[PDB]
Amino acid sequence: AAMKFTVEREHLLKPLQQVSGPPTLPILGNLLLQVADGTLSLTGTDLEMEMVARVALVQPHEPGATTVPARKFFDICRGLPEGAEIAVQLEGERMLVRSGRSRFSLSTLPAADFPNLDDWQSEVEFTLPQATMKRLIEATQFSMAHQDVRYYLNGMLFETEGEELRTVATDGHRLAVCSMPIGQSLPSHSVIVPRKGVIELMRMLDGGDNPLRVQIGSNNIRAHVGDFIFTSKLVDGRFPDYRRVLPKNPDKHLEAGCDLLKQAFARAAILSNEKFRGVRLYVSENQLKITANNPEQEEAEEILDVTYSGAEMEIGFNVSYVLDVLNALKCENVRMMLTDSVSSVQIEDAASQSAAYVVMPMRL
Amino acid sequence: AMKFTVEREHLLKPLQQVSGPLPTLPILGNLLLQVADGTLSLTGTDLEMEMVARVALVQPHEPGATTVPARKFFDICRGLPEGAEIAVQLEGERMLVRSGRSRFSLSTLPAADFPNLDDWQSEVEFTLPQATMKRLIEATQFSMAHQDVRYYLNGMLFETEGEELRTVATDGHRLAVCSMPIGQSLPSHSVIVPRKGVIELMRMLDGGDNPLRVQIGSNNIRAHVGDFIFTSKLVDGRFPDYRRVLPKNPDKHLEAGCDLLKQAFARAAILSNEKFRGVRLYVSENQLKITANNPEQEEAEEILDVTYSGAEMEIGFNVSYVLDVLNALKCENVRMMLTDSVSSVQIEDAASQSAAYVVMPMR
Amino acid sequence: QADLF
Amino acid sequence: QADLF
Ligand code: NA
Repeated sequence: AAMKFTVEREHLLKPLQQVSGPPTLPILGNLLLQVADGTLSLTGTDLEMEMVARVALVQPHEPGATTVPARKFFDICRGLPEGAEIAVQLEGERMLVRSGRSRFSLSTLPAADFPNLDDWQSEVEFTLPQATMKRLIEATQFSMAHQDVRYYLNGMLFETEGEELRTVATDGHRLAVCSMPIGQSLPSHSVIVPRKGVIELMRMLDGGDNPLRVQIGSNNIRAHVGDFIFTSKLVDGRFPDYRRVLPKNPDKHLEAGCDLLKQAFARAAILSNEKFRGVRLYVSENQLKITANNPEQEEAEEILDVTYSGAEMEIGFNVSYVLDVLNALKCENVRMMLTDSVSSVQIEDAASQSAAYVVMPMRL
Repeated sequence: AMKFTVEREHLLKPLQQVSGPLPTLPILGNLLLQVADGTLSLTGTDLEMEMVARVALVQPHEPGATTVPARKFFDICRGLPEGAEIAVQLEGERMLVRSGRSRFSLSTLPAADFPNLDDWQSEVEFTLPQATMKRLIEATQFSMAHQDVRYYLNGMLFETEGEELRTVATDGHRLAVCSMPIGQSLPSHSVIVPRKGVIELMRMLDGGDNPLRVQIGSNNIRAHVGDFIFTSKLVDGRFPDYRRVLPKNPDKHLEAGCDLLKQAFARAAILSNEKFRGVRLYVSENQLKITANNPEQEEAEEILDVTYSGAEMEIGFNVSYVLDVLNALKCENVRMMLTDSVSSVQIEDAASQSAAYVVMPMR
Repeated sequence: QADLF
Repeated sequence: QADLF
């Protein structure tokens, strides 16, 4: 009610942008603003997740709290000139924003009505560089399901075991797995982070040198990075046993230049069925032939020089799944591990086993 | 039948340009390909407009024509490596595209079924630089009516008078007019270019030094730029006269920095009504006060230093109409010409009368 | 909103 | 399209 603060525009922008990340209830469209002991806290929530930003206050201030429309407040702050001093105070049930000769009066909702996230205890904690969390997410995110009825597939598995953190994502047709050493002995734990949580967690990594502190409870996950705290509910489901689906002992190995392979699959794709995306691979001695056809009886054929010595074989794949893997890999050469035409194929960088991709074929 | 080999880079931009007008019938999704006397012609159409590109053939070729899916053929050519030689021939009802060890067989529709645009005679012709046509379109395009029942306002007026070419766009509330000298005496002529024609005409200007050749008939417009020919049907209606809405003898003049004015209207806009966008302007001696309020009793107030000596006045405007003008102008200072609160206002660059913007106020 | 014509 | 599981 007596909440007062003055802060430079540039010290508000990134915090305002981060908290607006997570309606039906009017208060969920607001940001909770709190002034307490030299800090301004900003909180945004969708009930499933919340983002809290802390801004140090070097200019005079008075304690208190309020809720203000998020988009309107951010747009005012963003719309002000570079270097503007933003003076904020309450006057009745209105929030007053003043800068230069610009005055704004915004509607408020009491701070006491802002939804608090349910208290929980962390069961596993670890610290990680931001780049490690970024690599784990980026290497696997494209493999998560898109609004699948097996709801546990729409998120990403976060699994700790020994000194390692691993991410796993699948849609039941293709899978991605990334394992990274974290240098801290961890209890064995597995949780599913929802799609929106993964996006928010990725969006919070500024690409700087501040480490990420992760706390995982039974039904919640918390990530602290610099002056930001992101909390998300976990997906209440059981992830499939992905260990079962990695080819254990493949008898066929193919190696090819990533760029040439990606370009050939990209051109073949043009003439694949628009909904089904099926392409045929014919593997023979040091050769890969890629074919595609559609209901219009149009046909594409690509012939490439590869490294391959095994038995001749034909295998069908959804070309979008193959292209997704080739675009996720950023290496000179790729290696493909195969058994037969009705079994999964493993794809990986020919010089790194950090990330593995498993694609189930299509019936030809 | 039709045969040609062409380097990828000689086909890319032509393929991109002809896919522009691009269906009700499957043939409209195709490009017409024709080989005749050292040239490959490529044509794309939506029945209202067409884009033709001509590509010189230096490698052996055989005459003929076919139609091929536009997006598929372009995507194949784009997808091939830089410097690829693209060999094309027909085999039955299929078009065969070969490059390196990449082979494509595309479905065809007969060239004889491709829709031809009706023959017409030009009544007015002129040449102008591409940058002049770009400036004329960009200065006025945002003011065109968005799917109005007065179909004639959905397009852009192209008017030749004396040695000048002018573009006019309006929605009945706000208007834009741009005039540019062309250095050729022209007959007085006015035509309405449809929205899609204006977009295609703008998309065809590569930003190079090749001049644009314009031909205007009674119901069609043609623009020639290098090896591209764009043709569009004209809107068959009568456009109103911009002269009638220009403020007659403005007694009030305001001058202000464009950026400061745009930023103040942008901030005020946040708290303006979401549907109505109403803002209030209070003009007084060397001062502009902008205010906005919405149904939830929220209020914004912006006070600015401007150049103004006239009588004090309050005037209401749709803030999106004002912001559209300020974003179209790319100048340091703007000038606003006014009479009263119930009459149009003229806005323009304080140092150029080439573009004028007329905005009707709100009660 | 006022009309131009 | 075949299933992993
Ligand atoms: Na009047």
